[PDB]
Amino acid sequence: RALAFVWLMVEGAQVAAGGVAGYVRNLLDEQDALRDHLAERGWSVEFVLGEPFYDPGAPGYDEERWRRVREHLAARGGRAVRLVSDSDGLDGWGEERFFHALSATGAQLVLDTAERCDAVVAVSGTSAFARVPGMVQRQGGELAAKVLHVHTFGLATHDTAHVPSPAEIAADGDVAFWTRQSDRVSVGYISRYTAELYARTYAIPAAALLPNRSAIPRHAPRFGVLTEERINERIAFVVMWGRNSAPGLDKGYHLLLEAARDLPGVVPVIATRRPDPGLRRLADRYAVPAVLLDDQPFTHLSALLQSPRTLAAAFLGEAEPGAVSPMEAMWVARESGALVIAADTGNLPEVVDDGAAGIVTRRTAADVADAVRRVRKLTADERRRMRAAAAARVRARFDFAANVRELADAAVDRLAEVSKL
Amino acid sequence: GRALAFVWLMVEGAQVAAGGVAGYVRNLLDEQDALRDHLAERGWSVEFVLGEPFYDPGAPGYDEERWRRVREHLAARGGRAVRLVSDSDGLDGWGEERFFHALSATGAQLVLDTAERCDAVVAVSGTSAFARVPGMVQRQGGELAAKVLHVHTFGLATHDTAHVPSPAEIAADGDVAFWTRQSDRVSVGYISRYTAELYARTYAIPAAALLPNRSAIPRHAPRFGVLTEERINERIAGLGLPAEGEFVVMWGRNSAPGLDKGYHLLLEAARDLPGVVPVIATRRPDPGLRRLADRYAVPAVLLDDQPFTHLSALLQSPRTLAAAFLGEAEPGAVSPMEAMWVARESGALVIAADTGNLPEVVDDGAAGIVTRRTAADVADAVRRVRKLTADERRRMRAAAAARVRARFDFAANVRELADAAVDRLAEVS
Amino acid sequence: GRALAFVWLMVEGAQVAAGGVAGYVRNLLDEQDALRDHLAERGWSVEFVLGEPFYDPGAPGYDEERWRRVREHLAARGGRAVRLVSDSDGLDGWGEERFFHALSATGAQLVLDTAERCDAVVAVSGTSAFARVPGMVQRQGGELAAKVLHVHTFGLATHDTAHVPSPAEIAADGDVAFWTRQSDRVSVGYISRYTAELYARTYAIPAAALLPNRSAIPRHAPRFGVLTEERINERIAGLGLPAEGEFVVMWGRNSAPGLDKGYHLLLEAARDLPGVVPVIATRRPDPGLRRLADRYAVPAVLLDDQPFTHLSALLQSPRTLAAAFLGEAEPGAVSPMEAMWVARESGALVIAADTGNLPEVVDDGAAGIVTRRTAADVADAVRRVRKLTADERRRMRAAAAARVRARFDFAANVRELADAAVDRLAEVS
Amino acid sequence: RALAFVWLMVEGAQVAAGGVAGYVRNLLDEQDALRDHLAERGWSVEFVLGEPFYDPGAPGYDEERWRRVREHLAARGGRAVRLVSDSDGLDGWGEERFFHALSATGAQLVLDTAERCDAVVAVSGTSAFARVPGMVQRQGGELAAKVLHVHTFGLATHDTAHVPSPAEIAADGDVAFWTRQSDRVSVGYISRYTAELYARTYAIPAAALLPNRSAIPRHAPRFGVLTEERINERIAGLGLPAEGEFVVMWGRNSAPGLDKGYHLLLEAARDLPGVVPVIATRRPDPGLRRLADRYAVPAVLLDDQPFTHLSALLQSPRTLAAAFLGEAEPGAVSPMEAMWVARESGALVIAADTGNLPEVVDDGAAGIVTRRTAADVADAVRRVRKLTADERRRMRAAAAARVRARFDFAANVRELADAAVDRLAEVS
Repeated sequence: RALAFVWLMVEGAQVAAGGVAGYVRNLLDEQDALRDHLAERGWSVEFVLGEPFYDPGAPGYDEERWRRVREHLAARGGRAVRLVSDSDGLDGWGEERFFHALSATGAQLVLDTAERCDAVVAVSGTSAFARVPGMVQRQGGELAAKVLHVHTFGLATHDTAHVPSPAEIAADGDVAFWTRQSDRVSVGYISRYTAELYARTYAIPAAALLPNRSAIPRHAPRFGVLTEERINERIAFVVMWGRNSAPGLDKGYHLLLEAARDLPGVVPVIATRRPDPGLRRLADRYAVPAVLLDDQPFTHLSALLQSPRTLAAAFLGEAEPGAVSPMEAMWVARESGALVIAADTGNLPEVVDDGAAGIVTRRTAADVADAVRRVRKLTADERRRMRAAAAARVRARFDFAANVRELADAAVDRLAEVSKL
Repeated sequence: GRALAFVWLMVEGAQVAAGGVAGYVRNLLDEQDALRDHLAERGWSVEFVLGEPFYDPGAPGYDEERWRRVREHLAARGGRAVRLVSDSDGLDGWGEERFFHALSATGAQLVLDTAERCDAVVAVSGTSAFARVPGMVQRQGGELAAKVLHVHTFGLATHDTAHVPSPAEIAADGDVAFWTRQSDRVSVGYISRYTAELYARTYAIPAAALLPNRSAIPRHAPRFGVLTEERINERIAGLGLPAEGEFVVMWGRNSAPGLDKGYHLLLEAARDLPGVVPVIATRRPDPGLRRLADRYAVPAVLLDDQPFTHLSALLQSPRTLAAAFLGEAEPGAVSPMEAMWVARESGALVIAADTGNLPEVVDDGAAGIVTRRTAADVADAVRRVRKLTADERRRMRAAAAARVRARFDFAANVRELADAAVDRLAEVS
Repeated sequence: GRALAFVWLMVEGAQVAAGGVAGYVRNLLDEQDALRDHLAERGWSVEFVLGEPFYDPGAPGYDEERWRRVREHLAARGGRAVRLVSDSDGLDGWGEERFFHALSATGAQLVLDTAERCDAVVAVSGTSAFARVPGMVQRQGGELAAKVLHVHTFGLATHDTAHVPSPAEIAADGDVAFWTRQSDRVSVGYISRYTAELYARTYAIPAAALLPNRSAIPRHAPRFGVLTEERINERIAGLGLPAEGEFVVMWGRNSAPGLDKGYHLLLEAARDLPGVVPVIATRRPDPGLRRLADRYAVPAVLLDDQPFTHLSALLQSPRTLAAAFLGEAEPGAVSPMEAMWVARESGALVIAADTGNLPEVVDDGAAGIVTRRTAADVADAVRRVRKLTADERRRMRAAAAARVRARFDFAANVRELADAAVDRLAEVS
Repeated sequence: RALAFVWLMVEGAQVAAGGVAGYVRNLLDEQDALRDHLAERGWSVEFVLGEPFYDPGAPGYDEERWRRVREHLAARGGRAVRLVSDSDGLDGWGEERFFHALSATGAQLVLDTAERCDAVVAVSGTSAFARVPGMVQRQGGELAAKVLHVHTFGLATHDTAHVPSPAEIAADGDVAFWTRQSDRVSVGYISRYTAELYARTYAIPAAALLPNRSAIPRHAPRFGVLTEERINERIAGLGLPAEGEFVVMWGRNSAPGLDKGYHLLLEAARDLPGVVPVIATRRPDPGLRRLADRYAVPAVLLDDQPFTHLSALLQSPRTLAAAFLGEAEPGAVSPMEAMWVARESGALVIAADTGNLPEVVDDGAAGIVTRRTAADVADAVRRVRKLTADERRRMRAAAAARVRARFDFAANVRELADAAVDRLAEVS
């Protein structure tokens, strides 16, 4: 019969600025593999992508990317659909009004897809789409009976100092209600840490939990090993990169600088999205010999992570729910360069297999300095074995092609189950 | 490149039929093929999209078969009906902030999706439920929004009534008023002369954003047929009408807080109109009206919940002197139109209070009698109808019927709406 | 630094009285003097502040004299009652997003205002309409918020009823559940053992964030007195009871969309229990119940708006076999507590459904009969009540009465709440 | 009998970063005068101030100011009241959630005031309090019958490129509905431009429009005339070039809906040899440095400047003009300050042809009017240069006299008080 995956994503066609856009990019590259696979399972599969209307002045807007995505989905009998979100199309976030309108039009896209298909898997991400499952199932009648909802990419929790907004709380509480309330509403967890935390925090029954695990397209050309000549060409000791730290987002860059004051000969190399004055000031109050980069391309980070002059890559975010960054370092450094240092918070311990594939550290400056020592204290033969455990774990646990096929199969299998009853 | 779409955003009319908006939709679909031939003559290939909120099957007025005929009628002509998410349980076609915001959001979605696949869209949105659609489309739809003309109709929250609208209604209606002044693509569709003037004055709606969606009746509908005296007498025989007397007929909803329909004015005024017997058919039975009738010793016939087949009979009867319309401010009553049209060969002349759209209906005295809203004045208007000779009576009746043909024919007023919408689309381009 | 305030945010119970929440406020104010005394020994001078939404004088349950009494009762003791803006017409006592949000904000305002002139505040908020208060106060109130313990009581949206709560309900209760897990100063006030379990399972409310506010009755109220046989027979002679037949009594609100009070299971089950005469007393007359009763050919006294002095007499009469409580999922019904307590000398034994707090009330079978919610088992349970030995039935009557003394005394349970909160207040320092 | 003025203000006590906070400040300093005045009219007056809760991190927080305002009020039998706005307290703005909560608590404060008073004038400000009048008048019964609402400081209009948010459109439409509906709801216009625009745009009847016209407290020490010595020493630290004539602009930074026009001056200066822009924004502005650099214009770019230094700049004979080039300021008092402090020496005013600015400069008699383009602003700087010394002296004099005649805060808040008291009487 005719199966549709309806992907409700806050960015990733018109705009591409973060994780969600990356996931959409990876997800499209896998579409054909997914369609072949599901074909042999008895389903002809359509991909529908819903993204809120952006206007062309928005950060990360790109008419040609939107064009490419639209034409990619059309050529395989699917569609990209821009969604009304009661806003001015400048940011992919908002408060109650944005969330409520975007959820309503996302729900409409789900139910319109349900009218010309026999089954729909509705994958919605983030608080902006959190009300789509409740809105579809309360009001959609028999059309809603053709739909399974997988809600993914976040639920408001209490594992950060920063208190989320009334809009996030209410939207995420609503989908949690509907996850407990309806057989057709599942949560897609992106990490072992969110599976456990959401089941704990929101009392989600385990049969309403489905995997949508963070992973990477490891056979992408951007992940290839580089010769030292290519390495030195591009970079003309301890690496961190990501977005700039902020209110509700504490990427622990300051923790490396502090800890670097008492680490002899270790140089932080920090590649943040936009240039950082407070990190330049924090690196001066200790006169630490840091290296503060901005908007660095992954071509360069990969070289920097692969250098034999690079000792570790550190990941110190307060509570990353499903960071792919440490998976990336583990995978590009599969032959040479960094071993990963991960904080004991978020999904980071899972990524480094709790010490077998990287160094787990507490989130203090003292423990982080001791962490850099602990990886330095490692023999040549142990750096070999840890490096190979890291690559094998990415290969077995955090492969994008396999984890999204798991998501498909679990979703399809769950659709059959509820249609049985 | 001549793919035109009319997107009708309506709170009922396919799944559910319980009021004026539903009759508008049913009448609109009867005119669809005629409208398609007409707009074709102007070079446009027209499609109809109907959007209506999701209803639960157990809701008042649900009919699954009607929903199916509507949807097959649209589909047979390259159109579609689309049920809209309204963030509600689907048991009532109204609501507050949540209902309005979601329905306007998904109504705005269906306008833009239609914009994506057609060269031009007229988005006819109705009532406060849909009042934020024009703004939501025009604020955020970029280029697809440049293919849309908005015609928002069926009301704006006003002040000439004891009824104070809900916060949700005020805000939605204020928002669309804002957008008619903000945007060349946002028109208000006025239903009468009285609301065109009221909306320009109340909401500073610019003149260029006022567009005709003038209320009207499907003249040719069977229910508007002329009856023979034989058939009239059959139908009225079981209504309890005295052997003698001249009838002044009144019908509608019961007068309630916020809605004063003026039945008490006809009973007061009857105390000094010997030979006249009020005939009043409300929706539910009225103790206060029969109590008030007894106080004044006036022999009013009070009826409970009548088919229009019967009102038609009463109105055409040579025994009926007048049909009175004495409400406080109807923006677009069609009941007077209905009386003027069924009495086109015999029966009532219309008495109209000087409020709302009633003066326009009776052409300010030429197609009917205008009265101030006092018991004495109503009495004087009944006397003025009695004093009319059979010739003045016949000429008024001719004018009234002719006025319905020329001003309140549904077929031509909806074609008026389309032509103005298209002319206005060409003008913003 | 001894000035302590209890701020009671209640949707009714002063301007309007109509349901459980109103009864709670009545019982709470009669206990005020005893709580002041008790809390004095713990080193607290106690002030009672009551916030209730503004009600229009035309609202159901509106009593201008009760509002005055509540206002003076509180003023007499250094407290005050406060009418709170709710952004509504003042007529429902309930609503959707706008009513909840506005009431919560002004409820939150009154808490912080009270915090400013006192040293510590216990904010006792009830129902979804005030569920946003704790978060609103704790997120913005700065150091004033650090003087407050929140005890949110009287409901959380759950999944144990066929009717699905409104988005507004889901959202506001989701919000207080987040603040309960988030903040040390936000507890949920459970009204029954059934909700304590449900709320900690469904919402993952920690155990340290659960305070008792257990439903109860004020046992020493004059209405609850034991009646001589004379007064019993006199009061029931004006009710139309069959001269023969054992009675199975039910009373409460009419069953509505949302609230299934299972009067119909008793009717369908009585078709297999001869000699049994159901007596049902609803808020308003129930024509549907009569239709069902006749359809089953079953002889049921059906009553409405009965004064409790008469339900009590019906319940104590030795003609009454059982009182039945078959609600779908009442979280904190006190009606079975009233039956167990009035019938302490004679009359009914309780038949309780196995849902909601009813099993707790009847000690899971030691103090009444537990039944599945089907006609077959309801009839099985009426049979079990009559198939009880003389001794089994006096044991159960004694156990029912004592259970009310031990676990459903209002004076004790409101002191349990006050003590739990002053303790918890101390712990948060 | 007992009259209460309830001022519902989004800032002014805990925070002070903008126009509303300047008004509260002027209002408190005039408190004793206003009540001596209203006592002359038979009214005992108390002031009540309602401001949303802010937390100490918010931009512009000062715990000492909150105690000053709070205690000054209480010493006079009044009270300041912090208000729940369902927000984090970090910003005096927001969307529907913030407006709805702050209006609801705003309304509560009015009704609680009306309960202990015979009459209340509820002066609400900006969209955040726009729903207050409708909440009190719908749900307050007889307490509402003691209230006259004057809603002031803005209504969503169509005179900016940027479209006001749905939240603003809905809040302001609601108060406009109630202005037309209810006898007890007035809109308080702050300028001739807004009296006319709001009446035409919202069909506000004239009997529902009340004066709250923008003005400055002329006699406050901060407007004192400075000596050249005191001017010179105050500006020595601002980094001014030893050569050049300054054209001064100050205010908050341009933002998405807030076109302050600083860039027009930088554009213009590419064709004004000898002119140095001096632009003092609230926070440092790298966008303007990029603009000055892109245009090769030697602008002096300041931030967080105290008024003492702004005044000196303005009084300095090295200053040719102070420019005010906002897209559509409804009621900016910035140009009135410049006209008032330059009353013996210094700048003349250049005003855009939009918003209240032509009113401020008397349509060209008290300052120079320019269209809002680079070429027109450049031309306007040349026209100030080309004035004779006698013409410059008479236009400085005309400017100072205009402030005294039309923008005296003590007179204009008395105008508000008197009109509101008169309107209270007429409603009975």
